[PDB]
Amino acid sequence: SHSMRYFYTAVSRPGRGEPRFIAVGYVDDTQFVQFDSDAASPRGEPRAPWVEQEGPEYWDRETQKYKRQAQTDRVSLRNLRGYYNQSEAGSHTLQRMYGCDLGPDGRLLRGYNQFAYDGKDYIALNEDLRSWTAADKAAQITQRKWEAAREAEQRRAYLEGTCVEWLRRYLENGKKTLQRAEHPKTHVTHHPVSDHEATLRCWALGFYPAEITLTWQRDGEDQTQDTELVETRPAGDGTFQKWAAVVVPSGEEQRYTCHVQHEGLPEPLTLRW
Amino acid sequence: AKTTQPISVDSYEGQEVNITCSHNNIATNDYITWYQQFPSQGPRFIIQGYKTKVTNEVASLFIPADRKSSTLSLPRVSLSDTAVYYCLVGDMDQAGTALIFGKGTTLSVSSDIQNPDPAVYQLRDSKSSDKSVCLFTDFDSQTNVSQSKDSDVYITDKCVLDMRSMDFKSNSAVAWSNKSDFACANAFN
Amino acid sequence: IQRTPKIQVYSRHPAENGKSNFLNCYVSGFHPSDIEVDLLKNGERIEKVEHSDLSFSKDWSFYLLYYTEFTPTEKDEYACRVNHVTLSQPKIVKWDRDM
Amino acid sequence: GVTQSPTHLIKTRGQQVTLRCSPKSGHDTVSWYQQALGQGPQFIFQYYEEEERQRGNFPDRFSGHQFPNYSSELNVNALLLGDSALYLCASSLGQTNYGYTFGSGTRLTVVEDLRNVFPPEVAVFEPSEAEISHTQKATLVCLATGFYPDHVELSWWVNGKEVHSGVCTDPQPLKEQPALNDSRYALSSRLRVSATFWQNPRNHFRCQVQFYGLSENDEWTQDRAKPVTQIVSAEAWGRA
Amino acid sequence: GADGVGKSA
Ligand SMILES: [Mg+2]
Ligand SMILES: [Mg+2]
Repeated sequence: SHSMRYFYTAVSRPGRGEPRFIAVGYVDDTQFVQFDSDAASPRGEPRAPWVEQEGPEYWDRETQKYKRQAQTDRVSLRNLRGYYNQSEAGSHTLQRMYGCDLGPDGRLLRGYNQFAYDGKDYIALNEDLRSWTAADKAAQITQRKWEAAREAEQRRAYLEGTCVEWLRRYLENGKKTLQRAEHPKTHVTHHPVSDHEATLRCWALGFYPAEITLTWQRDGEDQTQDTELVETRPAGDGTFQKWAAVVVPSGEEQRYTCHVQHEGLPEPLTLRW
Repeated sequence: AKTTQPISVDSYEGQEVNITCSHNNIATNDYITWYQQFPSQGPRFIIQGYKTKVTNEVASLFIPADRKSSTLSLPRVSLSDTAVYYCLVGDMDQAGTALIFGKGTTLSVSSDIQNPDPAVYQLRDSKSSDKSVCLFTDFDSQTNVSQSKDSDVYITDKCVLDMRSMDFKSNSAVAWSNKSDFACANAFN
Repeated sequence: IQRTPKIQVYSRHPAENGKSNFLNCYVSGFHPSDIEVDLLKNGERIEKVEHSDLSFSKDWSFYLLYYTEFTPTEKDEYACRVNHVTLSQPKIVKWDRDM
Repeated sequence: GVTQSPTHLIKTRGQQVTLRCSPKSGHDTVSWYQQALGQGPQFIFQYYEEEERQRGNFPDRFSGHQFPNYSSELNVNALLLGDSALYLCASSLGQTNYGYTFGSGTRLTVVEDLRNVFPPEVAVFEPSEAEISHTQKATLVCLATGFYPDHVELSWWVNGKEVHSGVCTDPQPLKEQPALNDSRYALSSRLRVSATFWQNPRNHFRCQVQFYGLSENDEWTQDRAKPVTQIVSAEAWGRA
Repeated sequence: GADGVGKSA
């Protein structure tokens, strides 16, 4: 299930001037656009080759929306400070996430449009794309405001229509990267840590997309409670990395097997030391 | 994505009318909508679409796969469909560009007169016995009424009326003048 | 609410002494967004370090990737120094080529 | 719907105007357009939340206003003859193009002098007996002549009630002197009825012309009658 | 392609 997702961050700054507005847009785990209100002359900027060849009208219209969104978020931050009776002397953060998931019929599987204030849920469009869930009494002020303005109908029109159509266009123009999974390249390393013990570390490198599962088994049964996992992390080139480690008694290494599940793999992998 | 469309389309009552519109520069965040403007009125919404054929009670809208054109289809036109038709490509993004109009297409609708009987009649004023008017009436709809060449003779364009209870339609034009030897038998020749 | 950054320091490719690579410092799970991240070579700050565009996860916590070109050697020591409102002192995570 | 006022207005070169528009109920965005004769509407500006949010290709003497209740003003000073146009208002919700709804417009004519304005003369001409004998139908013809500017609405009234069946009015007026930029106009209309209906002397036929002209506050100095907004009519009874 | 701009909070 492919997705397109936008991430807006608006941060007020007392005395330094206008709030800073940063936007990033992704298709699946691939970023394709960035906007930063603090840039020299702020403009939507390509981050993936399948939008770099879009013409000047595309980038002009994207830039105009980001500029207007920054101005509206500044008003929102001011209103929120009033809702919570907070100080001008403090900096505050307004975050927005929205986008569409592509369904098997090529239309919307689900749409979302969610907000957070200072790191906590503030208000969210419900999956019906018609009604809102407010997190506290302050967000109920916004909800009544957005209900009166029929904000949800405006957002629903984008999420069900324009969002899906952009996503389908991107998936076609970036077909050779966005619709081609990159299988993880795997190997196991061995490091004695104590002197009847050794760390077996199972590595997964260079895979796309980021979703992956790494599991250690001792005698066919999962060693979940003794497995250290790191969070999946970016390699910096568009691919991701992850590893899982267990401390095993020296001489028992050949019992342990690492198991790899990923979209780029026709069948799950089994590795041993 | 500005639109371009024919200057005019001519038609007869009861036929299907198609008005095609070109918009090669349409974008993914653009939709297609058509308005009609009757005399003495503002433009009025007809139909809208994105990529799928649309049909409502007033028209159909055809959009080919590349969306670089669109065709408004009026099923069985009547005289009351005479209007200017505007094809618009509109920004779907909220707070984007407001609707920008192109030139538009003037649609005229003629009636196929049954038993035409073209004749010129002289009418006399209700108040005056000095002023008089000539009426060219009951001619077929392909008749061209030439404008006046004499600077003191006035000739109006043709106009169709509908005597509804009698199931009868007729074209007519009017000529008048203030000069001495103005006669009606030669007014429209 | 405030969240402390998690820090991972690693190479883009398995480290081999003498061959060019990319040194990565991945900072995640933090809030608010203001953060300072320096890459260190033998205790001294590396110049011209780039970073990805500010994004955030599903719990709204932010993540950033700092990175620079480098050629690892046997005894060159690399680290990542992060300071955040949640950190009384900068946290310094040394690079371990086995992690 | 969208409410625009006034429907018609005359001003002289150099004057200023305020046109007004109230959006359709449920709409809070207002867009103004200028439509000159034979052209499509040209975008002036759009107002939302009491602020001008975008503007077309129009000079600063075109200015706008939007009240808290979403109603709007189009203000134009230093009027020129080229400003003569149909000024259209369109309303929508929150600056979306979906549901865009136009008013009927304000017809504004800028004239060189107040004495350019002339009311219409209206005459009705009774049906030809040759038409009646041949077709057993009877066509009445109405002429509205000598008026300026083209601010007229013509209607037919039979026994005190407006009729539309059997009526047809020129879609465009004639310029009485086509070489003059401010030529006065003529307009013709026809009403066709059965001969028996026209031959009933109790039937009353009226051609009625509404003319939108000068206001009470326009100062008239000429010897001829002030060409105020007025209703001019000509009539005839049936003839046995 | 980004969404348009609606009401402030
Ligand atoms: Mg003159
Ligand atoms: Mg008084």
